[PDB]
Amino acid sequence: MEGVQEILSRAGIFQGVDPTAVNNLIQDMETVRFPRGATIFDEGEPGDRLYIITSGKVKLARHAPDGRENLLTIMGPSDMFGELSIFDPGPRTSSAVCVTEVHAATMNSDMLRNWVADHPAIAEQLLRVLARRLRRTNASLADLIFTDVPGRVAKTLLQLANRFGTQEAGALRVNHDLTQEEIAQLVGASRETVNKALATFAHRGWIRLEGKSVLIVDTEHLARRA
Amino acid sequence: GVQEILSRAGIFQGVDPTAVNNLIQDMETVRFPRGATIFDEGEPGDRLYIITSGKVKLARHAPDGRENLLTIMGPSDMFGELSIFDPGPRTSSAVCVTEVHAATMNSDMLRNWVADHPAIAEQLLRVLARRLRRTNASLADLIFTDVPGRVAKTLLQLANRFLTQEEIAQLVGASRETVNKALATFAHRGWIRLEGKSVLIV
Repeated sequence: MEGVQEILSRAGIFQGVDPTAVNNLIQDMETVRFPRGATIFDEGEPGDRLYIITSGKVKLARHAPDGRENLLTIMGPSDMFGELSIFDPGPRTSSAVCVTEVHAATMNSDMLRNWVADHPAIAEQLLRVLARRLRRTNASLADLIFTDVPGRVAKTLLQLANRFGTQEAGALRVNHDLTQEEIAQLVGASRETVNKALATFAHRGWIRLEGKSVLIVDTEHLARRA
Repeated sequence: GVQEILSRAGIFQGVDPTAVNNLIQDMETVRFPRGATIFDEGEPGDRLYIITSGKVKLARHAPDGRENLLTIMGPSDMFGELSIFDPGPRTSSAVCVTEVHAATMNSDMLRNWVADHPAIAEQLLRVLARRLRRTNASLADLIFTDVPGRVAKTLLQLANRFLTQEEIAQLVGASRETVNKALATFAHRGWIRLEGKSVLIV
């Protein structure tokens, strides 16, 4: 249906790819839905399925023997996950759990081989997608090593707003729905450290802290801090 | 053998060996003096380098203008590799520790290289994924593993072949007040040895 296939076409994997080929793969894709709280996969599990959300929220968490788990990200419409599986079938690098009911469409490595075979020119476009992904994954590594807590709070707030923000009267209302601990986990620091940084941010007039939402009043200043 | 050194490149792991050689013969060789910057953070980038001899440090600009060292690389290492699939501004500086010799290609060569060997396209998507696989593996550990464990990781990774005091602790991620006390404990167990910018591993 138009809107659902509109949502799908927006995914990273299709960004800057041949529009006709994108249409082609979209109609070959299988739909799935999952209920609220459903587990899609567990970290460690073998996989060969890439998911593109068309509706609802999935969280990806990282785990450990000691130092249990850590929210990695939260994802919504047009986002994809599990993409590694279809390029390098192997074990899942995270967990994926449904925060709400979720509707998605999926593919596996075969559908991908067939796809490229049909539209060879897209291999170059998909390498660009795979590299853009890399650019981002190394960045989060660098930030975690070198940026300070306030800085990474600033980053995390901006990243959530890019993905889940509402333009509101010159500001951006971010409706993440996360505990203080989860924000800490995204930032990679302690509930306490992260909460101070937030408070200093409010005190500066850059943000207003309201329930489980953040109103970013001063993007420029907050960004410069990031 | 420059070819062999070049053949040990991550970009080439598990790709058609004839497709690999065809490109090697056709890559440009380049040389830089000691100290020279190859590229600066934020300049338009479009070139992959593979080191054939010498050492290159990669770093990002820090606040207060300070220095943030991301990695040291020697023969067979490649930097700028992402600019070749996804042009645009460089995300680090690459600076020559010694005199440097290296081979290069641009995205313009890479387009022609796939169009000549469509077999590779999939092998190249696998490479990137494997690298992607590796970086998260690094991220998990970083949020989880102890600085000693991460100083042990940096030590083992650089030891492939056998940086100041405030440069190793950048690689590792935490304080030099932590990285050093991690390093001393290792030496007390008799694992490694001081000597200056030099370390001996057992």
